Amino acid sequence: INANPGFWNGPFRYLRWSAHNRPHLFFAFAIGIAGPVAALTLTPLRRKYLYPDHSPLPQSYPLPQRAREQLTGFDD
Amino acid sequence: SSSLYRVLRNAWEVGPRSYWKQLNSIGDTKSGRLVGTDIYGNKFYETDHQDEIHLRTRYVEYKEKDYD
Amino acid sequence: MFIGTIILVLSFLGFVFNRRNIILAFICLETMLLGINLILLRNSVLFDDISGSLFAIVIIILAGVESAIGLSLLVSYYRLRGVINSYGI
Amino acid sequence: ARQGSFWPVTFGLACCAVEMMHVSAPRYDQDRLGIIFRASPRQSDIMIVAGTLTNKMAPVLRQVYDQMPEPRWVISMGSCANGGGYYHFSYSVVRGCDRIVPVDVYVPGCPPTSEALMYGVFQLQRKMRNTKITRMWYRK
Amino acid sequence: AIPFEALLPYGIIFGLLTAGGGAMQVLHVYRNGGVRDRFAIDQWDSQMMERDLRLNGGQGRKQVDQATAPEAFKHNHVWKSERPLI
Amino acid sequence: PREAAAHWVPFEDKANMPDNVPDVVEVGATSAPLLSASYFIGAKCKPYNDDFMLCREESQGSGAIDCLKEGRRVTRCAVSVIEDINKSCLDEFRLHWQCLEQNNHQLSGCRKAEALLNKCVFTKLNLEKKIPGLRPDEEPVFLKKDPWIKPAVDDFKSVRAYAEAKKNGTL
Amino acid sequence: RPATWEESEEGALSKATKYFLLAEMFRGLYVVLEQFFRAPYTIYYPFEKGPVSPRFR
Amino acid sequence: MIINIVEILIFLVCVLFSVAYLTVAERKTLAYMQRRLGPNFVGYYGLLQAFADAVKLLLKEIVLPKESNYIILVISPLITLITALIGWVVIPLGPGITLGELNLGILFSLAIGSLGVFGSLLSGWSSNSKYSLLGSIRSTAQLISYELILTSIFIIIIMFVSSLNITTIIETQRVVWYCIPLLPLLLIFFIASVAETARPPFDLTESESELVAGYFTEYSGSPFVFFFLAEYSNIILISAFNGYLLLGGYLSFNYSYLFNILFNDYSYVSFLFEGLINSSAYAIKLVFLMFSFIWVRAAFPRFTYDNLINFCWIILLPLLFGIFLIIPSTLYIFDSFPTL
Amino acid sequence: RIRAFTINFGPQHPAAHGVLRLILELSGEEIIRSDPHVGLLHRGTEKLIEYKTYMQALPYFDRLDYVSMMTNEQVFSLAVEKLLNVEVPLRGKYIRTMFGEITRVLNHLMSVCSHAMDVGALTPFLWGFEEREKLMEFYERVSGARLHAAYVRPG
Amino acid sequence: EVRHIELPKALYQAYTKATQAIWWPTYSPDQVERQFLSQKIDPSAKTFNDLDLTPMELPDLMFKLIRPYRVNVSQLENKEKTFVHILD
Amino acid sequence: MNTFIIFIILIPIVGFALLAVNILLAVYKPYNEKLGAFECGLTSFNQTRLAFNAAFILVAILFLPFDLEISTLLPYVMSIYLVSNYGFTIVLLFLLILIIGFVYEINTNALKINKHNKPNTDSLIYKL
Ligand code: SF4
Repeated sequence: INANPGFWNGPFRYLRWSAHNRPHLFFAFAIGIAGPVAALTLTPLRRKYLYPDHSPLPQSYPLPQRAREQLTGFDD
Repeated sequence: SSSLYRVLRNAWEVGPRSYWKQLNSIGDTKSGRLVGTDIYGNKFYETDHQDEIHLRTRYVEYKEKDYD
Repeated sequence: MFIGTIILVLSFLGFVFNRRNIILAFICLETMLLGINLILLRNSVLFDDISGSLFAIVIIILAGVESAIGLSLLVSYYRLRGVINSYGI
Repeated sequence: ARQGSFWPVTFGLACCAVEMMHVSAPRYDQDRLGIIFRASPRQSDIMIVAGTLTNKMAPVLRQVYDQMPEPRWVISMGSCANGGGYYHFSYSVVRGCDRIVPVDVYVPGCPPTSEALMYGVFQLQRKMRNTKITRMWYRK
Repeated sequence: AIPFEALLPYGIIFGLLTAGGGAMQVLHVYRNGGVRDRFAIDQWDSQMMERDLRLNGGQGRKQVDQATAPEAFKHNHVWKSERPLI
Repeated sequence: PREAAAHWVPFEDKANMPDNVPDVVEVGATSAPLLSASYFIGAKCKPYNDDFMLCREESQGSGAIDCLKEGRRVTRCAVSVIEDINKSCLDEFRLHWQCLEQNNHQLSGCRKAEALLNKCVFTKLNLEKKIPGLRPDEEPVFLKKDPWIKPAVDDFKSVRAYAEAKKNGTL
Repeated sequence: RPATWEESEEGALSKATKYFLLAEMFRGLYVVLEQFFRAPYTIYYPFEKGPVSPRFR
Repeated sequence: MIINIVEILIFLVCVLFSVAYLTVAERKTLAYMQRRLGPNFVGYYGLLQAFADAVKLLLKEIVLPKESNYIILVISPLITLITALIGWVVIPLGPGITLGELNLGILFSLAIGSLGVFGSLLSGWSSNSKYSLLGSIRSTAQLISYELILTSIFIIIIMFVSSLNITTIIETQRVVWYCIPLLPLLLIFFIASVAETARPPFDLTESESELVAGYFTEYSGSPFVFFFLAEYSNIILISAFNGYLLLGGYLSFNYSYLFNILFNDYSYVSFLFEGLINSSAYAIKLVFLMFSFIWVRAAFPRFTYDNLINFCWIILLPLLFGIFLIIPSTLYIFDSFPTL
Repeated sequence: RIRAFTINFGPQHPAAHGVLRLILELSGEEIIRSDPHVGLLHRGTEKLIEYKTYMQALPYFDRLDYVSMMTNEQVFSLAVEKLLNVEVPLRGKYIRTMFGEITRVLNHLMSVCSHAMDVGALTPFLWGFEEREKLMEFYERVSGARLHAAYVRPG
Repeated sequence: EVRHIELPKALYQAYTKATQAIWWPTYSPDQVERQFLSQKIDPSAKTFNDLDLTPMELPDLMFKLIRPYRVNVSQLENKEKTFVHILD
Repeated sequence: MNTFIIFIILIPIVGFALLAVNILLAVYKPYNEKLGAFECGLTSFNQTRLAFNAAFILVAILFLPFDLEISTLLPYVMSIYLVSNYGFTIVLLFLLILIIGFVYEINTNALKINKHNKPNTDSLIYKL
C-alpha cells in the first residue's frame, strides 16, 4: 500500500509521506533540528529587539589594575 | 450506593451499639425494619432505602458469634 | 599508592595464571583498570589538580566502550562454536 | 492470618471452574474476604480441585499438590472431584480426588453454586480457626 | 457516588506521610534551636558555620552581632590534622 | 584548599602572637549579621580592602607575613562600620539578620527588613547599597518590585515593621 | 480497494496529535474512571443471599 | 543521637506502612473500577488486609528447589528490597527536611536506581531452568532500556537548575512546576516509570512467560515478601522522583499571607503547621501518581516484548535526543543558562 | 542444524486453562512446531452414552461445552427429533431460539472476556461476568440450575 | 563431601543439653551417650528369616533414597560446530 | 553518625530480622517431590542452552554506549553557565555525533526480531 517514495525523487512529497507514515521519526527530527537553527537565526534578533545579554558575574576577587596608593586611617 | 452519607445516615438511624455490632459481623451498615425471628434466634430485616441495590434489600443478623 | 597498586598487581596475576575460564580474564582486565584509576584519583586529591580526575573520567568512559566491544567479540566467537572451552580464545 | 490471607491454587479442570470464576466476579467478589488465586503452587495455601480428574491427569495433580509449601489444605469441589459424579463408571476417570490427595472439605453439587463454594470456604476457615498450633506444642 | 471505603487506604497513606513530615519538621527545628534548617551549603557556608562556633561558644547556630570579638576568639582557632591518605 | 579527608582531628594552638606585631581587635559578628552588613562594609572599606589585596599580590608568596599592617587596617575599618550600625540602626539590623537566619541566608527572603535597614544606614551613616557591574538598563534585583522569587513565609516581625514604617512615612 | 496515505481526509498534524497524545487510550481511561463512581454489584454473603427460585435443585 | 533515632523511626514507620497500605489501596481501587468492593472484611473496612498477608507469608515454609543456588535465591530479593528502601533516604518532605541532605542527591537517586535490575538478573540464575533464564533476560533488557529514558529526563531537568541537591531542584519550582513547560516529559516519565517497575501494561515477565508467574514463580515465604515489598516501595519512590522533578515536590501555594494572619511570631505551632502543609502537598501528589499506576493497570492490555523494546528504542529515545538538542538551544536563545 | 527448545505450556498454567498440554518448540523467539496434547479431560462420554437411554444421555451434553449448555442440548434434541420423526410445537421452538441466543450471549461473554484477560485486559472480565450473572438467573428460573439446565430435551 | 567434626564428649554433651532448650527437636544428650554403644544382637531371637523375608541392602538403596540432594568434550565440540547458536 | 548512615545500616537489619523470623517460625519439611522445579505440573528434559536471537545480545550491549553518552552530559549540566556559549556549541556537536550513531542503529534495524516464517506469496502457476 503506502511505501517510501524516496526523498531524492521529490522532497516535499517525501516529507509529507514521512509526516503521515513515520510520525515518530519525522517529529523527532523536526524537534531536534528546530533548536540549532533557531539559535543561529533568532538569538541576534532577541539581542536586537527583546533585550541584550546580561553583564558578566564576578568569578573571583576583582583585583585593581593599578599601583598601591598611599592611604591613611585606622592605624596602629 | 458506596457513599459516606449513606453509612452516616444508617448509623444514625440504627444507633451506636447496632453500628458496632454490624461492623463486627457483616462489615457494612444496614438500616431496615425487623420482619421476624428464627426458631434459632436469628433476626431478619427488609430495607426500602432507594440507595440499596437489587438483592441487598433483605438480610439476616445471626444470633451467635460463630455464624453459619 | 597501596590499594590501587595491590588491586592492579593481583588482577594482573589472576589474568596471567588464569587456567580456569575466559570470564576471569575479562574481570581481571576490568579490575586492573579500576586499580589504575584509584592510584590516579589519590594523586589528583594530593595535588589538588583536576588533570588526574579528568583522565580518570576518560578512563571510565573508555572502559565502558572496551567492555562493550570485548563482549561483542566474545559473542561473535561463540556464534561459530556454541560453547566456550576453558581455553576458549 | 491464615483465614484472612486465603490464597488458592486453581486446578480448574472442567465446568466447576466456571462457578469458581463466578466467585471472583462482582456479585460475590471473593477478594473482599482476602482470597487471591495464584498461578504458582509455591505461593498458595489451598488447592481447590474443581472438575473431573482423569487418570491421565492424576500424577499432574499429585505433583502440583506436593509442590505446595506448608501448611496446606485441599478443597474438593463438585461431584466429579468428590467421587467421580456422572463419570464414575468411566474407564478413564479417577473415582474421587481423595484417591490421590488428602481432602479437608468436600463441596457437593454439579456444579456447586458460587454460594455453596463460599460456604465450603467458610467451613475450611472454621477448621483453621479451631486449629491448635502452639497449644498443641504445649500439650507435647 | 464517591466510594469512601476505597479512599480510606489513600487517606491512611496521606495522613501517615503528612504526620511524619510535620513531626520531622518539628524535630529539625528543635535540633536547630528554633530556626529552619540550612540546605545546599557549600564550602564557604561550612567555614562560616565553623567560625560561628568559635564566636558563640559552641552553641550550634547561635548568632552574635557585637562588633568586637571576645578574647578567646584569638586562641580557639582550629587547624585540622588529616591522616596520611595511603 | 580542599576540605579534610578520611580521619582528621582539630587542634588549637596555645601560643600568643609575637610581641613585635601590633595587636588588633577582631570582628565579632557571626555569619548572618556579617552578611547583613556586607554591602556597607564594602562601601566604606573598599580602599583598604583593595590596598590589602594589592599588597598580597605584590608580595608574590609572602603575603600573610608582609601585609599584616594592611590587614590590621582592613579589620579596624570593618569593626568601625559594625559599631556604627550597632549605635544607630540596631533594631532594623537585628530584624534583617534574624530574617536571614530563618531563610537559609537568602537575601531574597528578607526584602522588607532590608528596605528598613538600607534607609536607616543611608540616613545615619551615609552608606549606600549598590551592586557593581550593571548597566543603566539592568535593574538591581534588591530594588525590583514584584519579583518572580518570593519567600515561603514573609517574616512576621518584618511585615509588621514594614507596614508601620509605611504608615509613619519613613519608608 | 484500500485507500493510500495520499488519499486521506485528515492532515498529518491531526493524526500526529492523535498518535502522540494517546487520544483513544485517554477515552478508555475515562470510561474506566466513570465506573469508579457507580454502584457496585457485590452482596455480603452469608448475611445476604443471591436469588433462588422454586425450581432450584 | 536520640533525635536522630526518633526521626529515623518515624520516617521508616511512615514509609513501611505507606507501602503496606498501597497494596490495599490497589485492591480496593481496582475493585471499584470493576464494580466490586475489594477487601472490606479483614479488619474494619478491610484495613488489616496487608498485615494478614504479611503474617501469613512470614509463617509459610521456604522451599529451596533442588537445582537451586539457595544462597543466591534467598539474597537476591533481600538486596532488591534493601536498595529499594535505601532510595528513600534522600526524599525531602520540606526544605532540608530529609534523612540525607546530600549535595549529590540526584546522583544518589540514579545510582541506587541502577542497582534495581539485579533482582531480576539473579533470580533466574537462582534455579537451573532455561525458562527462567530467558524470562530474566527479557525483564532485565526492559529494565535497562527504560532506565535510559528516566536518566535522560533527569538530565533534561538538571539543565534548568544546575544542581544535584533535591531540595534546590524543588525550590526552583516556586516560580513554576517543571511539568508546565515540559508536559510531554511528564507523560514520558510516567510511562517510563510504569515500565521500569514492570507494572501493567509492561508486565511481560510475570504474565506472558514460560514460568507461570515471572521469576518469582519459585519463591515462597519471606523471599516473596521481599520481592512484593520492593515492588510497591519502588512504585512510591519512582513516583516521588516524578514529584520532585516535575511536580514541585512539597510545594502547593503561597501561604505567606495566611500565616501572617494566623501567627504573629515563630513558634513550634507555626513550624508544625508549615511542615504539615508541605508534607501534605507532596503526599497528595504521591497519592495521585499511585492512583494513576492502578488506573493504568485497570484500563489496558499488555505489550509484548518486541512491542516494548520498539517503543523504547525507536519512538521514545529519538524524541529524548531531540529534546536534548532543543532545551539548551532555548536557554541559549534567551540567555537563560542557570547559575550554580 | 537447528536445535529446537521444547516447553510444556500447561497444563497448570493460566493461559493453558488448566488442562491443555501444549508442547511447543521454539528457535529463539518463534514457534517452529506445536503439539497440543489433550485427553487430560477425556471422560469417556461417548462410551457412557451407549449405556444410557436417550433421556438419560441428554445431561451429558450440558457438560461438553460447559458455557453453551442449552445449544449442546439443542443439537442432541434436534438429532433425536429427526430420528423420531416428531415436530416440536411452535412455542417450544420459540423458547429454544430465545434461549439459544441467551446461551450465545453467555458464551461470547465468557470467550471475549477470557481472551481479553489472557492478553492482559483484566476489567472486561468483571464487567461481563455481571451480565453473565443476570442471564444465569433466567437459566435458573426456567430450569432450577445455573449451568447444567437439562432444559432442552428431545420433544 | 559431608563435613565431619570430632569433638570431646563433654563439650558436645554440654552443647546438646543447651540446645534442648529450644522447642523443636534437636540432637539429644542421650543420643550422644548412645553414640558410644554398638549394636548388640540377641543370640536367641527370631529374625527376618523366620518371617521368610530378605532385607534389602543400604548401598543399593542409597541413591534412590537420597536423589533430591545430588550435586548435579572432544566429540561435543565437533558436534556443536554443526548447530546454530545465534539467529536473527 | 548522622541520620543518613544510621538509616542505611538499619534497612538491611530489618530485612535480616524478617528473614530470621520466617526461618524460626515456619515449618521446614523438604522432600523429593516438593523439591522439583515447578513447570506447569510436569517434568521437562535437561537441554543444551537455547539458541537466542541477536537482538537479545544487542539491547544489552548497546545499553552501555548509550548509557555512557547520557551520563557524559552530567558535567555539562553542572557547568552550563560557566561554559555558556562555547560549551553550548561543543555539546551540540557532541550530541550530533552521537545521533549519527543512533541513525545507524535505526536504519540497520538492529533491535528488530524478524519472524523467520512468513506467509508464502508466490503465485500458483500451472503448466498447461
Ligand atoms: S461436578 Fe458437574 S459441573 Fe463440576 S466438573 Fe463435574 S460435571 Fe462439571
